[PDB]
Amino acid sequence: EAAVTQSPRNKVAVTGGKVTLSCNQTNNHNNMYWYRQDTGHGLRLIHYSYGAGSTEKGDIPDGYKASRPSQENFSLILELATPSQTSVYFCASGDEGYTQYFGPGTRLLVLEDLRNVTPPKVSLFEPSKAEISHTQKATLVCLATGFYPDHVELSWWVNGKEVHSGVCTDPQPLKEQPALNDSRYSLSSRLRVSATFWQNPRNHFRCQVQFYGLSENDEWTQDRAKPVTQIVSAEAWGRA
Amino acid sequence: KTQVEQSPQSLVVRQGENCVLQCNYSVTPDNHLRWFKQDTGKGLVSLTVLVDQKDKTSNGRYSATLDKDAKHSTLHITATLLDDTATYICVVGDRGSALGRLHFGAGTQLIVIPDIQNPDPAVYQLRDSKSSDKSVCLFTDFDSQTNVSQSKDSDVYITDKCVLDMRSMDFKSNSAVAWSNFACANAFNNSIIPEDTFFPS
Amino acid sequence: KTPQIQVYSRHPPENGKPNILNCYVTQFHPPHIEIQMLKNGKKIPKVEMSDMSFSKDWSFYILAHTEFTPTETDTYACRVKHASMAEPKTVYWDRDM
Amino acid sequence: KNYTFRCLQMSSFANRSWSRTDSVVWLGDLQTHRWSNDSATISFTKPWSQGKLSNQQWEKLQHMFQVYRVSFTRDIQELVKMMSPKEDYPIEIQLSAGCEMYPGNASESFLHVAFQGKYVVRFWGTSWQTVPGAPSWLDLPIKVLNADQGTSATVQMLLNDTCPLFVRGLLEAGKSDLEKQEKPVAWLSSVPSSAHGHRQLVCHVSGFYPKPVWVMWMRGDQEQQGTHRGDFLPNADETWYLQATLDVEAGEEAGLACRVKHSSLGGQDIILYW
Ligand SMILES: CCCCCCCCCCCCCCCCCCCCCCCCCC(=O)N[C@@H](CO[C@H]1O[C@H](CO)[C@H](OCc2ccc(C(F)(F)F)cc2)[C@H](O)[C@H]1O)[C@H](O)[C@H](O)CCCCCCCCCCCCCC
Ligand SMILES: *[C@@H]1O[C@H](CO[C@@H]2O[C@@H](C)[C@@H](O)[C@@H](O)[C@@H]2O)[C@@H](O[C@@H]2O[C@H](CO)[C@@H](O[C@@H]3O[C@H](CO)[C@@H](O)[C@H](O)[C@@H]3O)[C@H](O)[C@H]2NC(C)=O)[C@H](O)[C@H]1NC(C)=O
Ligand SMILES: *[C@@H]1O[C@H](CO)[C@@H](O[C@@H]2O[C@H](CO)[C@@H](O)[C@H](O)[C@H]2NC(C)=O)[C@H](O)[C@H]1NC(C)=O
Ligand SMILES: *[C@@H]1O[C@H](CO)[C@@H](O)[C@H](O)[C@H]1NC(C)=O
Ligand code: NA
Repeated sequence: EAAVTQSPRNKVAVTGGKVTLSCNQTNNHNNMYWYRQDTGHGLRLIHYSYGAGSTEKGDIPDGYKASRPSQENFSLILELATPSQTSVYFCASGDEGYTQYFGPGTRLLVLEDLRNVTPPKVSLFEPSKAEISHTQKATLVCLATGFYPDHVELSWWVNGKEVHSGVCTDPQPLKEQPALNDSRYSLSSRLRVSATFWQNPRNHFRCQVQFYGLSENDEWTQDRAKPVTQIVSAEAWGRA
Repeated sequence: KTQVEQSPQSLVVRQGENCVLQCNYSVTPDNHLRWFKQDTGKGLVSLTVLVDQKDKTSNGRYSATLDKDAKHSTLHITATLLDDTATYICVVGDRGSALGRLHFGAGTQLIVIPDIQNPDPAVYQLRDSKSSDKSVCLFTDFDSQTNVSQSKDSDVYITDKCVLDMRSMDFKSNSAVAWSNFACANAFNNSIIPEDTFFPS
Repeated sequence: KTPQIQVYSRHPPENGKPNILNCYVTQFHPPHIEIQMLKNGKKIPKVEMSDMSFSKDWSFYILAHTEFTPTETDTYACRVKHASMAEPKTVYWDRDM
Repeated sequence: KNYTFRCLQMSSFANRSWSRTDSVVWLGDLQTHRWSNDSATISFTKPWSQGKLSNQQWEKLQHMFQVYRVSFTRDIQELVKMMSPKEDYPIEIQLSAGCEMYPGNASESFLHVAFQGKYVVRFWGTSWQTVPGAPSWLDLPIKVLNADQGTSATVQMLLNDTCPLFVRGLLEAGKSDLEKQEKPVAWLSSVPSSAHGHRQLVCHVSGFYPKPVWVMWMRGDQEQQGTHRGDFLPNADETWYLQATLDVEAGEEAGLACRVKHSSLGGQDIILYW
């Protein structure tokens, strides 16, 4: 019941820039907390608040400033962002009890420069007639390519509704040019359905990639299009 | 160095098998202990919480114990399914109130290998909707014993194997994609694929 | 509250004979206090303090004491420095009182 | 016969970082335990301080307190952050736990908490509650402390079961030391009072135990109603000191005596003539 929300869910930033992670809570909880998760370590407390106006130092407060403007909101402010603050940031809330109700998490990547940032090109590949005849199943393949950094959320949508059943996405994107340093990534995903469902021409299949990049505030010196946080997708109807 | 240590660091189990996760701590005092479950790029799903000196808990397939004298806790998982593939975190709260601090463990990376009943290995060619010039090769319907490897040519791209789960039909199948700028017969050469692989034409 | 000091001897006071001198400081808070037992204004070394405690009214008390041989000439006192007071208070021992 | 057991704790908090906690324990008017901030363990001040507890029983009990002292310090520090900027350092907290012993198997345990020298909180029944006179801001601290079910159960067991059991042991183990009898020594003296032609005779009494004592100035066999006795001042060797003062006229100290009755004397009362 006691839900907690975080925003942004995914963020890309440059060294020296300001980053503001927010955390809304409508449980009327006095106490709110900020953690960060790093592979090899557990969740470590950064800052916490006992009420509007209050902010307290945690275990690892250095590099962060907290802010509790109200009971609901509790913000973690990175005044001068650095690569060492690349982490997953979790927010929590609770009453006088020991239970702390955690939020969904916030991924942050702090790059050195934004010069190589690029959104993906999405292609949707239709299933083979061989597969349908052999297995009586239809596998659609999605392909995001030529994007940097690797902060993307690939998802499948059938008739404007997200499908999870019969979906497989690559756990980690592979590099296009492993030799080069700042290499662009590629990501594949698969959606398997029954033949009759694919053969139905009133079913609209769509693979969507939520790319996270620059914002409106970020300055851009290059001549190409500004690689902002955007969506790219590919679509296809059924056919018998 | 840390006050909460988990074991094993990681482990791999086949679907249907059991596994036991350890958690030793040196936190004082120890009010309660909580086991979380963190899927790949997801939040913290609580499994159970133990409070008594010699407490026992259960949550269907999940069950856990705690001995505060030994400062030890286990998490038993009966009949592991594919979805159990996650990081399992151990947490110890030193108070029974908001005054307490939570001491987190590094976690235990569990990987459940799926049980493929009826394999039917094949390498199909798929075509792009926009422009039909481009294509990908889909090696699919192979059992967990088969291992896909990276391509010989760097221009050719091959992904690691991945499993999906059609829940309505109760069906699981491994799959891997390959593409380049190249035929499907030549796609998965550098890979020990089954001999009875169906190459259509 | 301002601390109440009281000086008294354990045994009957007689010139020459060794004896113990007590200094009982009471009715003070906060408990941070500096107690000194003096001989002719000079600081007596090695003075045994009792463990600090408090009464029903939550007011702190402590017993300082030391050995002494009371002469006709020599004067003994108990100096107390406390946050409540501005200048340290000094209560002199009177064999008669 | 009715002995009161007291566990007095004194905690000073100067700022966020610096703090010290000191404790003493009294059975009647005899110190049984000491526990300095410096010391990691509780010190016995008497040979019978462990009572009728086994060595293992004492270790379990001592460890319980050792954990409490660390947890108490951090809790208070966090409670100050919670209320801030309502209340701020410096802060002085005092606890007065214990249990009065009545004849038979009858007792009354208590746990009184004072904040800046003012009795504000107590443990009653199965929870912390405020008392009349306590500020309203304490309600949140109380709410938090009552959320801790484990602390409640532990304190309940401590007051209800452990305190009376433990003290019943002490009274047996330190019977002779509690029921000891020491003889008072007396001596006379005089000083000039505020008045012009008035003297003030003083009758010193020192080195007696227990506390109950009778001291009066007398003219032959006539009680002097002017006699005003002071407070009971302690000695280092765990005996009591008392002086009785009587205001008189100068050249009118003829046939004035100080009679002193005490249990240890046993009939043979002390009389000192001027
Ligand atoms: C007291 C009588 C003793 C007589 C017998 C012995 C006498 C021998 C002489 C002893 C010499 C020492 C004299 C010292 C005297 C002063 C101290 C007297 C008062 C003692 C209070 C005892 C409190 C002990 C508990 C404690 O450490 N709490 C600690 C630690 O608690 C944690 O660890 C415990 C381990 O025992 C429990 O886990 C075990 C556990 C878990 C779950 C369960 C259960 F039931 F769910 F299954 C059970 C158990 C607990 O669950 C857990 O949270 C807790 O932090 C307390 O809040 C400390 C502070 C308590 C005092 C508060 C006073 C009020 C102050 C108000 C001022 C506000 C002002 C604000 C500006
Ligand atoms: C320990 O003993 C207390 C009572 O003893 C008193 O409080 C101690 C802390 C000491 O100061 C003693 O000297 C003093 O005599 C027990 O407290 C009582 O517990 C009962 C049962 O839990 C309570 O009954 C409840 O009452 C409420 C309404 O008030 C109902 O809603 C509940 O359904 C239930 O009937 C009772 O209130 C409480 N008594 C008082 C005076 O508060 C305590 O249970 C006991 N604990 C143990 C572990 O022995
Ligand atoms: C009172 O005791 C506490 C606990 O023993 C002292 O706190 C420790 O102080 C030492 C060195 O002084 C540090 O190394 C520890 O990190 C502290 N531990 C804890 C748990 O606080 C405290 O310094 C003592 N205070 C005084 C004034 O003596
Ligand atoms: C805290 O208080 C102590 C004792 O009064 C003092 O010596 C110390 O300097 C103070 N420390 C800080 C950081 O204020
Ligand atoms: Na971390």
